[PDB]
Amino acid sequence: TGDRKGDLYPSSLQFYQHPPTENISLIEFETFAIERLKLLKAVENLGVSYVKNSEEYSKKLELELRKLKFPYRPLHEEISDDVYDLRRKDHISHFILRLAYCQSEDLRRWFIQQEMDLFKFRFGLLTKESVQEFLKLNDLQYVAISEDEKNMHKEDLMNSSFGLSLTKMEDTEFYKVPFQAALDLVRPRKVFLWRGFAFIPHKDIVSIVLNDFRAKLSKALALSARSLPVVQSDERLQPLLNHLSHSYI
Amino acid sequence: RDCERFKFFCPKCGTENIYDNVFDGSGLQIEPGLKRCSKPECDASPLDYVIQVHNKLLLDIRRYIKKYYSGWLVCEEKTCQNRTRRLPLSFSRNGPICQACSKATLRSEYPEKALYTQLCFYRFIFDWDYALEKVVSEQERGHLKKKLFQESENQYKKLKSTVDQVLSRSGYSEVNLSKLFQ
Amino acid sequence: QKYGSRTNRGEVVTTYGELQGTTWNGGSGSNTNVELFTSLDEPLTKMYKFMFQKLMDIREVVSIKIEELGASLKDHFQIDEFTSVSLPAQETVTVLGQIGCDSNGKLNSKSVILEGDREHSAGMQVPVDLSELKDYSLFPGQVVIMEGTNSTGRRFVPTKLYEGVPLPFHQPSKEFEECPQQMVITACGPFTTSDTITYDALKDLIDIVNRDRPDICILLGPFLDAKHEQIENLQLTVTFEDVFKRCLKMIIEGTRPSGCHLVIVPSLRDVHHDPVYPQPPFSCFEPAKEDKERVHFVADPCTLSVNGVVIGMTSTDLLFHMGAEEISSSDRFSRILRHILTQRSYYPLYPPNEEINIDYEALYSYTPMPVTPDVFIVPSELRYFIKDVTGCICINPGRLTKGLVGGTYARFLVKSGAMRSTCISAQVVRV
Amino acid sequence: YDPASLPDVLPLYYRRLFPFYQYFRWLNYGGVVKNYFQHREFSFTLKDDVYVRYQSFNNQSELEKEMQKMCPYKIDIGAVYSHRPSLHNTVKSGTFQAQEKELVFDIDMTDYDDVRRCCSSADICPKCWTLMTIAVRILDRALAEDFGFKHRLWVYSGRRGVHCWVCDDSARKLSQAERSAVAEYLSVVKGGEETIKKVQLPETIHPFIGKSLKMVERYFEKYALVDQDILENKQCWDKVIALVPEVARESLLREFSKARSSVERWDKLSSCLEATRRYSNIPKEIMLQFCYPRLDVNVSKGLNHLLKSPFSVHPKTGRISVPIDCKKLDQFDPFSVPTISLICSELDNVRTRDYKRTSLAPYIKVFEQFLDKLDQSRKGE
Ligand SMILES: [Zn+2]
Ligand SMILES: [Zn+2]
Ligand SMILES: [Zn+2]
Repeated sequence: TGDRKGDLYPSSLQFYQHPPTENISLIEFETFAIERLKLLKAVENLGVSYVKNSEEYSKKLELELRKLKFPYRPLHEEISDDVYDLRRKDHISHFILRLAYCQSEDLRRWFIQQEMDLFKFRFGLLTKESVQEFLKLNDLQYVAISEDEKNMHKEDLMNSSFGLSLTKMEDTEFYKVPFQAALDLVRPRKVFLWRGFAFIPHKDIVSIVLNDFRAKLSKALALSARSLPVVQSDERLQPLLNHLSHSYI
Repeated sequence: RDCERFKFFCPKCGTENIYDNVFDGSGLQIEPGLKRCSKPECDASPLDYVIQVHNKLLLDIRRYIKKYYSGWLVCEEKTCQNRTRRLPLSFSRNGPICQACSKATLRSEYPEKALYTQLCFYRFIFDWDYALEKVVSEQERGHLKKKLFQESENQYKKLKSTVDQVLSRSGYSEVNLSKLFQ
Repeated sequence: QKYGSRTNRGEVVTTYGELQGTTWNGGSGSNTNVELFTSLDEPLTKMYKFMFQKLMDIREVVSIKIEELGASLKDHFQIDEFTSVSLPAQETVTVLGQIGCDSNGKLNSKSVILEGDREHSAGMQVPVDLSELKDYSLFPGQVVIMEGTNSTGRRFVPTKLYEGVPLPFHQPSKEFEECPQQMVITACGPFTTSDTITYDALKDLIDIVNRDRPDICILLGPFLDAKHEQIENLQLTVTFEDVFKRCLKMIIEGTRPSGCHLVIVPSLRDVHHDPVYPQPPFSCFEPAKEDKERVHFVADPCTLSVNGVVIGMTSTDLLFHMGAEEISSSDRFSRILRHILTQRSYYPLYPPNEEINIDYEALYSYTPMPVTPDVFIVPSELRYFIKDVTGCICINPGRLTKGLVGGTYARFLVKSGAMRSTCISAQVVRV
Repeated sequence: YDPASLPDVLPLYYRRLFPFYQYFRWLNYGGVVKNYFQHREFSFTLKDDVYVRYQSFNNQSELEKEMQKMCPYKIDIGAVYSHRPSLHNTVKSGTFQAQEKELVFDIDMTDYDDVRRCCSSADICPKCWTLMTIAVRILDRALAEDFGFKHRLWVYSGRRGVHCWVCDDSARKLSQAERSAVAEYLSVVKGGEETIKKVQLPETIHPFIGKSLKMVERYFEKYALVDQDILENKQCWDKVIALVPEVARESLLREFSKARSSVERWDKLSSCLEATRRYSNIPKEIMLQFCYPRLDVNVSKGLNHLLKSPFSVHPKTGRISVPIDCKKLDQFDPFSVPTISLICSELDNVRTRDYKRTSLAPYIKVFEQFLDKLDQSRKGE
């Protein structure tokens, strides 16, 4: 927090809910737009080439994020100025690309897909503590079963979660979710269902988070497409936004 | 491609130097344009007279701004080509209606995009970092990314600061994100 | 050489008002209150983004100018209805519009066209025939109301040209009733001789300021002229900003003994400043802590309040610009000054002269004259003068330097509520 | 039963036996949601296999009328749409959407053909019906314990199997994806006729699979070892041998040459597998492959699926699609189910109580109890 910083960027991951309000330069605008376009194209290429759970995918995506200087890893130090800068980048670039990727349904779908992929990766890199922090800052309020109920269903929980040891299981706390949100977990039978609720440990959760994210993002893109006439009049940003999808990187 | 290039007359020999890129030459013979005069017999380095280069840059920027604000309009009809400074209040859906023929639109002789591109070009011909990344090759980049050019780099940064300052005051160097995202 | 050996130093070349002694003395800005005239519209005090004008915006600004002035004049004259300029009129009709030239040259009596506003005429033009008008004075961009007939539907024939209506003067508050008379020394650039960059005339003027201790010193640009022979041919060994900074330091530091409020007005000929009109104030110089309250970097044009006295000032050569285009049936400068006052704008000429860059949104926002000023400083390449136009004292102090020879400045005394004689005395004096 | 006699009996039944009052109570769901019954899709199959859909009705009177008028051979219930199906032509394209429907399962004996020996195709017998008896318990328990669905109506399909209607308000608002998830969660026996090993359990037995195996075990000895005799001769036990690793197959064959009873052969197989540990679940995989229900995910996935209405008449057997009481499941007999001919003989042998004089009464009673439970849930909530 050097000169003009604040608590505007608490966590690395964000749902991109609040538009930026700053006054940036045209050079900064262009640099951020192109950089995030490179990041999203890299995400798409790696998704096509590799399996998203593969270690090659993770290594290459980390390399790209480091090369373009985007937030991808947490830091249990504090909000360092450099970190703040990176987060600001991410936040502005995203919305710029929204302006670029809301004109046509095709484009919209593409954008959504890439964004979801990136978000998933970043979630996959979050430590449990950080994960909870995130789940709190956005009022997702995911916790929580009692200890007594846990002992009540101890054996069921043990046989539900893959690769969970007795003592290690005793060291873990689950959450109760309606089964309509754990579709991806229930469908392959990797989480216990009791009386319409799934008991999810502290792998499937990302799915629910992503669902929420996707909903929000789709809505946002619709609104952006509804607010397009105000931007077309700005010649400075027309060559970029109207043709970003066809920009050599 | 339609922008005027930077013309600077050497104080010593008086020969015109046309600048259209940060760097001139190929391979290890590549050096910043303002390092040596275009006349082989002339040993004067324009980088020595950087105050004069700054003054000429400001004068050129003033010239282009004056050209833009002159507000010259030409009829788009080939058979009319009426040239006027006066903008009439009578407009069609496409713009001002030419008062000579009453059937064609008046177009700006020097539109805002022209001035913006001219200022961007003047920034381009002084963008050391951009030239190194995009324009310059690999071996040339290596030869230019050493010492013996740091002073030239600093002077080029100072000269680019002028065009950046001018562009910051153009509505066609600041983007108000509040107006975009609401 | 020629300037330094001049023999007419201190000669009073023009005088007006109450006779004063051979020596003028001021209060050193002791009981002086200088501010920008507090009107409804906010003043231009900072840079505005420019170089981006949409033709639609220019159309709207010009149209609303015509509409607003016509509305005020219609209320004043009790005119019933305005008629579209373009439509034919067999009987006499009243039409509101703005004057213009049918070609790119200079206006003449046979090349006058009237362009109506969007509200009453859809922006249509009509040629004007001035054969039936006995007396007239027209310049391009002049908003006029005329009674006339258009029998052929192709040529408007005015029969009456309504006179202009100047804004009312300012009614000063009693807060400054007990303040003494204030002395103002006004000078306009160029400040250096054509063949020098040493600012000798400026040094002489600063000596005069310290000698007479005026209450306000109004310095109008250019301070680093773009047309200076040294500037154009690139013979300067230092940057433009450095020369301007040196000049401003000279002015501010040299006036420390006088304690005089300095009002600096930029000029379109300032090679170091943004070339756009209305010109924002200078912002490249930070006065020391001991001169912050004395220096006022104002915009071109400026309406200043000095103990209740409203002074209008512009660096632009309005008289030269409009004299080249004004056509009259039969004092020319008085006519042009009255035109400026009645149009209620510091630059009513449209299209402008070739030497001024006009941003029309800023022109709309910052060129309306709030009231009719008590004093109107209008430096010009034309001859110096002190005229009384409709109760406003219009002062042209000339330029401090006229080529190789020294020029002139002006000194006047202003007191709110005097006698309407807000200008006690005024004099154009030689440097 | 004479199917040429079907066109003679159908009207009388639809006039004096079909329980319209309770039917409307069901599909109207206590009137809570407006247009709920009015937006329900029906489909009719008339004589000479003439199919009509997008049938909707204003209330019970209109339904009784148009049904008694058409005398359909088949009645299928479909989704509740955004508008009335009758006016689907009037609804702007894309604005006609199926919004709610019961969650339904169809279990059909024909899907068990590769694993039953007593009958084939559409033939059923008392020796194979126990499979249905298992399914209803295995599935319904899950639906009552894992998912918490509280209002579940099991109905005989008339010939080859059983349907289940899960009618909880939550179950009626489930999207297509949620339905597919529910179906896949309940589904274990995966594969077609080209696959031999259709169950491959992991090392960890998911609690649901443990409880399904527990339910299976209670019946397995009677169904598979006594009745089906899945180890009667070589032609059959060769299959079960084909379902286990080759390593012990030879060891088993000699043993199966010295066994006189299939119960003995099962004991021997269990002992041999236990002696041989990652294969400790192989007997469970065999039991599941012979006992676990098979579910057509296409039946339950789609919202727009038209399923046989309760109290329909089977075009071939003539039996009435009667509800099955869960408690008395072990006593259910698909061969004693009233046929339309029997209930018309009963009707012509003696207004709102005529059905109480036929053998149809206890099944309408079970349906009335189920509807009473639904009403209690609608009120209490
Ligand atoms: Zn040279
Ligand atoms: Zn034309
Ligand atoms: Zn059988």
